[PDB]
Amino acid sequence: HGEKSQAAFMRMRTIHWYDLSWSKEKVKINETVEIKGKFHVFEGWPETVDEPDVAFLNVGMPGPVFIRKESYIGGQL
Amino acid sequence: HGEKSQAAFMRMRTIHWYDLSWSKEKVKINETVEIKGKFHVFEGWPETVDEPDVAFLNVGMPGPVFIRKESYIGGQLVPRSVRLEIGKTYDFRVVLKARRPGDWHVHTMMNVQGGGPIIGPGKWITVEGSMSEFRNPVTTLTGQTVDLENYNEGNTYFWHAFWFAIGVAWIGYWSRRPIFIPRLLMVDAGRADELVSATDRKVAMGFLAATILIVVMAMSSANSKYPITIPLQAGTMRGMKPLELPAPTVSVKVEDATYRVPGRAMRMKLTITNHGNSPIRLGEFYTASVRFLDSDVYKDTTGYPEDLLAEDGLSVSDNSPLAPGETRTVDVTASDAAWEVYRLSDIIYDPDSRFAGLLFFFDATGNRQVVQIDAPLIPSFM
Amino acid sequence: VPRSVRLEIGKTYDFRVVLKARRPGDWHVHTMMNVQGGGPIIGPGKWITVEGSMSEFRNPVTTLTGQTVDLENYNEGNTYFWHAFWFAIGVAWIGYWSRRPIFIPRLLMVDAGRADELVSATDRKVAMGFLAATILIVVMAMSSANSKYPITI
Amino acid sequence: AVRSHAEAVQVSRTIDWMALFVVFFVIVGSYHIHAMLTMGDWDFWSDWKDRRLWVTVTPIVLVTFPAAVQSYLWERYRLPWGATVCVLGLLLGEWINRYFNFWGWTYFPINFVFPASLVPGAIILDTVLMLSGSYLFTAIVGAMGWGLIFYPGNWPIIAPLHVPVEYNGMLMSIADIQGYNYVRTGTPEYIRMVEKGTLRTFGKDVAPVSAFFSAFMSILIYFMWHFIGRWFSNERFLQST
Amino acid sequence: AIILDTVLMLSGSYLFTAIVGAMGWGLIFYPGNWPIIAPLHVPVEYNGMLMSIADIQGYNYVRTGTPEYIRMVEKGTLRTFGKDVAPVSAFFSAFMSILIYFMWHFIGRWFSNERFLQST
Amino acid sequence: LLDKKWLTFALAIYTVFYLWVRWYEGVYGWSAGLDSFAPEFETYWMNFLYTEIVLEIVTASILWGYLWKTRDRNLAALTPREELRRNFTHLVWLVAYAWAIYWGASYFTEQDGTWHQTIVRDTDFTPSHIIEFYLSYPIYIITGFAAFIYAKTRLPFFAKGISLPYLVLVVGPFMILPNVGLNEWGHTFWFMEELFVAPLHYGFVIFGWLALAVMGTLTQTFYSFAQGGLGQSLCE
Ligand SMILES: CCCCCCCCCCCC(=O)OC[C@H](COP(=O)(O)OCC[N+](C)(C)C)OC(=O)CCCCCCCCCCC
Ligand SMILES: CCCCCCCCCCCC(=O)OC[C@H](COP(=O)(O)OCC[N+](C)(C)C)OC(=O)CCCCCCCCCCC
Ligand SMILES: CCCCCCCCCCCC(=O)OC[C@H](COP(=O)(O)OCC[N+](C)(C)C)OC(=O)CCCCCCCCCCC
Ligand SMILES: CCCCCCCCCCCC(=O)OC[C@H](COP(=O)(O)OCC[N+](C)(C)C)OC(=O)CCCCCCCCCCC
Ligand SMILES: CCCCCCCCCCCC(=O)OC[C@H](COP(=O)(O)OCC[N+](C)(C)C)OC(=O)CCCCCCCCCCC
Ligand SMILES: CCCCCCCCCCCC(=O)OC[C@H](COP(=O)(O)OCC[N+](C)(C)C)OC(=O)CCCCCCCCCCC
Ligand SMILES: CCCCCCCCCCCC(=O)OC[C@H](COP(=O)(O)OCC[N+](C)(C)C)OC(=O)CCCCCCCCCCC
Ligand SMILES: CCCCCCCCCCCC(=O)OC[C@H](COP(=O)(O)OCC[N+](C)(C)C)OC(=O)CCCCCCCCCCC
Ligand SMILES: CCCCCCCCCC(=O)OC[C@H](COP(=O)(O)OCC[N+](C)(C)C)OC(=O)CCCCCCCCC
Ligand SMILES: CCCCCCCCCC(=O)OC[C@H](COP(=O)(O)OCC[N+](C)(C)C)OC(=O)CCCCCCCCC
Ligand SMILES: CCCCCCCCCC(=O)OC[C@H](COP(=O)(O)OCC[N+](C)(C)C)OC(=O)CCCCCCCCC
Ligand SMILES: CCCCCCCCCC(=O)OC[C@H](COP(=O)(O)OCC[N+](C)(C)C)OC(=O)CCCCCCCCC
Ligand SMILES: CCCCCCCCCC(=O)OC[C@H](COP(=O)(O)OCC[N+](C)(C)C)OC(=O)CCCCCCCCC
Ligand SMILES: CCCCCCCCCC(=O)OC[C@H](COP(=O)(O)OCC[N+](C)(C)C)OC(=O)CCCCCCCCC
Ligand SMILES: CCCCCC(=O)OC[C@H](COP(=O)(O)OCC[N+](C)(C)C)OC(=O)CCCCC
Ligand SMILES: CCCCCC(=O)OC[C@H](COP(=O)(O)OCC[N+](C)(C)C)OC(=O)CCCCC
Ligand SMILES: CCCCCCCCCC
Ligand SMILES: [Cu+2]
Ligand SMILES: [Cu+2]
Ligand SMILES: [Cu+2]
Ligand SMILES: [Cu+2]
Repeated sequence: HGEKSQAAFMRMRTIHWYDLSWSKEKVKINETVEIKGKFHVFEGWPETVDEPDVAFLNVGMPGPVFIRKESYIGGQL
Repeated sequence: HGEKSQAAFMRMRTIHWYDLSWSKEKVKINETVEIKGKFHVFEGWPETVDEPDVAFLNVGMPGPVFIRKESYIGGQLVPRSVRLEIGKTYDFRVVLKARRPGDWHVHTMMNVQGGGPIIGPGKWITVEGSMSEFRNPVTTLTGQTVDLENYNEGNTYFWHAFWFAIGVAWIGYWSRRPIFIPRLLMVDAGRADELVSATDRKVAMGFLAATILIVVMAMSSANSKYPITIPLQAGTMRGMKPLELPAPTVSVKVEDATYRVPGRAMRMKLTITNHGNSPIRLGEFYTASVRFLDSDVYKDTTGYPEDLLAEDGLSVSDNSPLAPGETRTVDVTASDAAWEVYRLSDIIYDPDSRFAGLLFFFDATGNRQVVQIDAPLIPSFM
Repeated sequence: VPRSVRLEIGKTYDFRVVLKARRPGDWHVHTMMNVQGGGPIIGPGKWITVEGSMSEFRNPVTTLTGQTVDLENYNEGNTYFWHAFWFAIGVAWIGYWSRRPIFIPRLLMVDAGRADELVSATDRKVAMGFLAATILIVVMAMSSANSKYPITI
Repeated sequence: AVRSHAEAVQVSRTIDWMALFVVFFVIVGSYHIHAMLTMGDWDFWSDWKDRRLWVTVTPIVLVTFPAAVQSYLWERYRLPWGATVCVLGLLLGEWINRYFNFWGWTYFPINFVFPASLVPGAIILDTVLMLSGSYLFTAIVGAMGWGLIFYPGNWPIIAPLHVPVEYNGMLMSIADIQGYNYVRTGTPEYIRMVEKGTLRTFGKDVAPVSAFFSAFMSILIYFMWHFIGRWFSNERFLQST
Repeated sequence: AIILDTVLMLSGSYLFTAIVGAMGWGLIFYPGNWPIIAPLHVPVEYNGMLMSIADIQGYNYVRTGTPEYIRMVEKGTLRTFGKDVAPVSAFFSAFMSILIYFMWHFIGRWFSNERFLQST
Repeated sequence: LLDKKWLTFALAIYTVFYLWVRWYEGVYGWSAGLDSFAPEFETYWMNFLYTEIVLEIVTASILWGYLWKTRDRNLAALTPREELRRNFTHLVWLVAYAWAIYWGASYFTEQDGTWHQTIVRDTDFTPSHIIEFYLSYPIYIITGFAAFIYAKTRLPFFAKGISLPYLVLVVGPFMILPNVGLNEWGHTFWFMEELFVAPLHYGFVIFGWLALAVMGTLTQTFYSFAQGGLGQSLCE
């Protein structure tokens, strides 16, 4: 909900998300929903963005409407 | 013209320019001259120079005696800063259009964000004609062709003169009356409240309102005209394509390197091992824009600058053909007046007495091999 | 590697350090790697016994000017001489001004009326001599240290 | 002394012209040094005249001398043109150097090396001071206007240089092509401190945000330099150095 | 120190001292120490690398807490023109010495205060 | 008589000399002046530096010594008309100082925003530096010191004490000349970028600010003008 305001070229050349999947579209309280996919770090990383030497896998959401039980990059938490 | 003053070791170990070529040596006004070549980023990049993460392909010249029409690293245009990788070799091409008559020393240079200018070899290029004949046309995406020499000059002059006139009018309006000493005396001796009275306040209100209104109207008019504008295009460009050079079949180990103080010669002992399947011979030693050639092995035909070219400045103790698989150790002496003219002898003043360079090995058929050497450079006094 | 070096993460390097014994005793010798922005990385330490006398230690070195010096005491006499000379010059200046009464009478003279009496010729002449001699001695010493040791890096 | 009332008036007029010369050219020298060493690089190049750094920095560092000269001239003579005289002197020095050195000595085109316009901001600062003589009101409102009107004041000049051009496969503005073509050996492209985009640049806000930041910092710098000029006006006689 | 003191006593102006004497104080530092350190700058061919005698001293006499990279010394730049490193540093030090002397004259003026702060 | 034609000479000498200097640097900027190790650079710019430094030292010594030696001992017995004439002469000195300050701190300073921004430096003695710091700065320093000395030695208002604003106006712009050390140190070492707004320039700026003391100096000269011959007319 925070995109559509960032620069178009910066959204185009930072990180490409594909093979995205969602385990469920509608859930109950205490029920788990899993989001999977791949992201590719673009070679032409803009100089105005620091290199992703320190990066955090986050979730874009309006406050803790979900709690992040687990998050993995590769296969490790 | 800005080298010969930089540190000798820093000129030796930053960037090695080779295969340099110039399309023309003498040009007319509006004529194009193209500079091509390769540069290799040295692996032993000095720690005092920031890594070439942000680098710009520039031209060393005394002001816009040429205009840079195009510049390429790899095969793609590079109007912005670029990222270079240490140890990689890139090919470059700069297209220049003659603008000012005269004899100009044109250098190809690489500016590094945190290290300053790295000046390559410079070549004298003669320009003939008149500056008044120079044109720099360009066609915009709005479908109009303008000459960059004088485009917007009238508008700039007009607006600057208009605002200067407004300010001068304000100052003169207040300067018609006596200025300094009577006003100072009036302010000091009692309350002043007499030197600023209507219609002075009305004139100031008119000036303020007119200034704001004129700024708004001028901005609106400059938006109706030129309705299509873009911001300045900037940003370092990544993904420069380096040359995919074949692995050299020659390995060279430097066993000590010395230069006489004072002197115009550099001496080094190399252990050369010939792999592959052809007899090789040492033909060139390039250290910092200076090419020491063994004339019996190789001759320069690309019109390299004479003051940077040592036709027989490279003497090898045993430069007989090196059979494949054979390893021999020879004494190599690079001697030329350039070693002192370009102050490569002043490495004795440097806080890091290490040299780097390129050795060019040629076989009978003529195909060449480039190997890089770097070692401490030990002065000798007695 | 007498200077700092660049290491690559994930790479394995082999190292070799040659040490010459200088001081008798039992010493715990560690091989360590100092990183510019992380501090000391100390490797395993081994007890190494040194026997003898420190007075027997020599650290000879041969320069490119063709002279062999012992790094234990080379230039020590020259350093001591120059430091003592300049310290003596400063002490002479201070003592010259300290022969007369120093603090309370001078303070009273400065406070009560204009002083203009505690600094009079030939005090100004002595100060001019001190300044000129200091500059001249510095210049002459630099020139002499340039004639000797004409080759420096 | 003076012979009569008329001769006193003539002497005062001559003093007025001579002291105006002294004020104007000492201000030219000092203000030009300060400006060219605090905003000169942006002021030198049309391809440096961007929407973020140029708009931000220039009013902030250029409000310095107008504040001090105002705090002196208005307070001591009720002359409301300190800001205007500072800006006019800076523009005169800058234009003289651009024409005789940038274009005269070197041969950079004037449409490439033109300076920025500052008279609208100076006029706002001077009129807002004369009306409502409050220096605090000036520092708050007039400095706000000085910061805010900078970019709109210069837009008629630089707008034609922002026409997009398809240049050898890459999109470039006319100012970009000027900077590319007219080689500055000592000034590589990366030195250019211009807007380059960020992931936190929301919508079309680069110019207004920079203008408002410059206006606020201009308020602060004007407040500081009013008192700096108050000190510089001191008529004290330091008995001994 | 002698330059600073004599330039103050002669021409008692503190401003003149801060300008001229501090200039001399900054400028004479390196020439004053050159007779001491010059013998330590004799070049030596040390195990294939060029090193000064001071460099060999720092290499040999191990400072466990002081690695070589901590050394803030001249390392060369691409904008180091000719043989100017020492004079340029000396003149910069002299100018900054003028500034610091000017500041610390008034700092010492304050530190001399004979006031009686009635309560702490 | 009062204000005489010394003002015309004060303007004209600086104008003509600096126009000739500009012509000289236009002729020898390129072509003996680009390469700092060429022999022609020594004959056209190093010789210029040496000659200008020697001439500046000699001129400063002679001018300041003459102004101090011809100082008015009996300032008390100075008529108001003579005081007015001396005030006008001091104003001419201030005009010369303002003109020299302009030429030094605006023209030849920004003339560098034109020399380096275009060429790759080769030394601490760029022909332009041989013009700005070793001429556009010593000349205005000499003029400012001469004006200050003239005020102190001929004007009773500026006598009996050192005026703080005049001292600042005279010495601060002088401090720009020793600040060249910071310029050099922070060009070769700190900052290889030709950034004109680099912190290695807050040295001419800080001391360029001290020229704002001309405001206090000029109100002091106004009071000195309005001592005995203040009028009447003014405030009457
Ligand atoms: C006379 C009183 C009534 C007028 C009141 C005006 C309210 C604001 C108008 C916004 C215009 C617009 O359009 O939004 C803002 C426009 C860009 O617009 P966009 O590209 O559409 O932005 C997309 C996002 N949106 C759709 C939500 C707008 O620029 C700006 O980012 C300006 C940012 C300024 C920040 C600093 C302000 C400091 C104020 C200090 C006060 C003392
Ligand atoms: C005392 C207050 C005086 C204010 C005077 C304002 C005159 C009109 C300006 C129109 C600007 C415009 O047209 O929009 C904003 C544009 C930038 O637009 P951009 O998106 O970067 O694109 C650039 C390309 N253009 C021009 C083709 C779109 O200009 C500016 O940067 C001005 C920013 C400051 C605005 C100040 C007004 C808001 C209220 C101030 C009081 C709190
Ligand atoms: C106490 C202070 C009160 C000030 C009230 C505001 C007066 C605005 C006058 C009109 C300006 C205009 O219309 O132009 C401003 C332009 C809009 O730019 P744009 O929307 O991007 O595009 C151009 C769109 N046009 C062509 C339709 C204009 O620049 C800006 O982005 C600045 C907008 C931010 C204004 C912040 C004001 C905050 C006030 C807070 C009070 C509590
Ligand atoms: C009594 C009056 C007459 C004497 C006037 C002296 C003029 C300068 C002499 C230069 C000596 C020389 O040789 O040049 C300079 C020598 C190095 O020389 P290089 O290695 O050959 O440089 C190669 C390039 N060249 C051939 C063009 C010289 O060091 C320096 O870089 C010194 C730099 C100092 C910078 C800061 C100075 C601040 C001054 C402040 C004043 C208040
Ligand atoms: C009131 C002013 C008093 C000045 C006293 C000067 C005494 C003589 C110094 C000779 C220096 C030398 O020999 O040349 C310069 C050398 C550095 O040389 P280097 O290239 O780094 O090599 C080093 C190895 N050497 C020595 C074998 C070559 O020393 C310096 O760093 C001193 C720099 C400051 C010089 C100050 C004089 C210039 C005018 C000052 C007034 C504006
Ligand atoms: C208002 C201030 C006036 C001062 C005038 C200058 C007096 C110089 C005395 C002799 C010094 C000398 O000869 O030695 C200085 C040495 C030269 O070093 P070198 O050339 O590298 O090598 C050694 C070569 N020798 C052995 C032949 C000397 O150090 C320097 O590099 C400093 C040189 C920069 C001087 C800058 C002065 C700028 C003055 C500007 C006036 C408007
Ligand atoms: C505050 C006190 C300031 C003191 C410093 C003054 C510096 C003066 C210039 C230094 C020259 C130098 O050093 O160079 C010496 C130059 C080198 O040129 P050349 O190769 O002989 O060619 C032939 C000469 N042309 C190229 C000039 C034609 O020749 C000269 O003899 C001529 C110097 C003339 C200077 C006097 C005229 C100034 C303009 C008229 C209004 C005053
Ligand atoms: C009593 C208070 C006085 C203190 C002032 C003393 C001078 C400080 C000397 C710094 C040496 C140091 O500390 O380190 C030196 C560091 C080491 O960096 P590097 O790894 O070589 O970076 C390599 C980058 N090059 C290649 C460009 C160097 O270079 C610096 O970053 C210099 C920082 C500038 C500090 C000087 C600012 C002077 C302020 C002038 C404003 C009027
Ligand atoms: C509480 C803060 C709200 C804003 C008010 C801040 C202004 C305060 C300035 C001040 O201290 O007073 C100075 C003058 C005094 O002049 P007066 O003789 O009071 O004139 C009154 C008639 N007048 C309305 C036309 C001005 O009066 C003025 O400064 C001008 C008053 C008119 C307001 C508009 C002037 C500013 C124009 C941009
Ligand atoms: C870059 C910072 C801007 C510089 C502004 C700082 C000015 C500081 C004020 C000052 O200089 O005080 C002078 C006193 C000496 O006092 P006296 O000479 O006794 O004068 C009597 C009257 N007085 C005490 C009020 C001065 O203190 C002294 O010891 C004399 C030193 C005077 C030096 C001031 C000259 C500044 C030129 C840069
Ligand atoms: C315009 C700036 C040019 C430089 C002048 C700055 C000096 C000003 C210092 C000052 O305010 O005056 C203090 C003393 C007063 O002593 P006097 O009683 O005037 O002595 C005059 C005889 N004398 C020439 C031997 C000095 O006089 C002196 O300070 C000494 C005057 C002699 C100059 C050389 C002294 C400095 C040696 C390095
Ligand atoms: C690191 C910075 C250097 C420290 C220098 C700062 C000194 C500030 C001056 C100061 O302390 O003022 C004392 C006043 C209390 O005044 P009183 O005790 O009423 O004394 C009457 C006379 N007097 C007002 C002039 C002091 O204010 C008070 O409330 C008493 C506080 C006194 C603390 C000073 C001791 C500083 C030791 C570090
Ligand atoms: C090539 C160098 C030539 C410099 C010539 C200096 C002239 C001598 C300075 C001088 O004392 O006064 C010259 C004029 C007229 O003032 P005078 O009345 O002659 O000065 C003494 C006042 N007194 C007669 C009542 C005792 O006062 C002026 O306004 C002359 C201004 C000259 C401009 C400054 C040139 C400095 C260039 C470095
Ligand atoms: C270089 C940086 C300057 C540092 C600033 C310190 C000077 C600021 C205060 C000042 O100018 O006063 C010195 C005198 C003014 O008269 P006083 O300071 O009252 O003392 C007069 C006696 N004295 C000439 C020995 C000083 O003014 C003069 O007498 C100067 C003319 C005499 C000097 C002529 C010889 C210099 C040749 C190079
Ligand atoms: C208020 C500062 C005036 C600066 C004018 C200037 O730098 O003039 C040099 C420039 C040089 O260009 P140009 O006139 O074509 O003559 C070229 C001669 N050189 C190359 C030696 C400068 O133009 C002039 O000489 C015009 C005369 C103006 C008199 C106030
Ligand atoms: C009043 C504002 C001063 C801000 C100082 C500044 O902008 O410094 C930038 C610089 C950052 O260096 P950078 O801009 O990356 O320089 C790039 C070019 N090199 C690496 C050759 C210096 O930081 C420093 O080195 C410390 C400055 C101390 C100021 C008292
Ligand atoms: C940072 C601004 C400080 C200005 C100093 C003014 C002091 C005035 C004392 C009379
Ligand atoms: Cu969303
Ligand atoms: Cu991708
Ligand atoms: Cu060249
Ligand atoms: Cu290489």
